[PDB]
Amino acid sequence: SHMCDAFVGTWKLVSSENFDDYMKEVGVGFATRKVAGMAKPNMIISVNGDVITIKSESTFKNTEISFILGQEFDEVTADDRKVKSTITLDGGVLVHVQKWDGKSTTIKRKREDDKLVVECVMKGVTSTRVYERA
Ligand SMILES: CCOC(=O)c1c(NC(=O)C2=C(C(=O)O)CCC2)sc2c1CCCC2
Repeated sequence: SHMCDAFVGTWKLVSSENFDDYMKEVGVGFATRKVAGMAKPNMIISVNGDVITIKSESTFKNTEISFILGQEFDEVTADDRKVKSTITLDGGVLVHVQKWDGKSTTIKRKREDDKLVVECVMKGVTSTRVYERA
């Protein structure tokens, strides 16, 4: 096993704060924000060797990334940004940096009690999204 084990599994979104504001700062347009903000995604995390997969599933849209820690990859985000992403495991927190158009956003995923807490930061604005096991 590995430490990245306490992330593996199926997680459901139980709360969100400031997500609309985070998406505004990212540059997401009105209609996409409205539809994206309604979603109640499940997050499915799995590991196979050095490859980590994170899926986000909702009735409206399903997305998936697979990656190796520290190794940059291409990502098309759920709002259709084409970004270059790097994910590292720093002090037990998955830290995901997305770069596009000279901009940057960082998404941190951490275990806290029985939750998986997702903190999304774009130029002063933080959104906190809390998941629990499905
Ligand atoms: C930033 C734009 O995000 C979206 O457009 C977006 C989501 N985004 C998320 O769920 C995000 C996170 C999460 O809880 O996994 C982390 C940051 C985005 S979930 C979803 C959409 C758009 C389509 C429906 C489902």
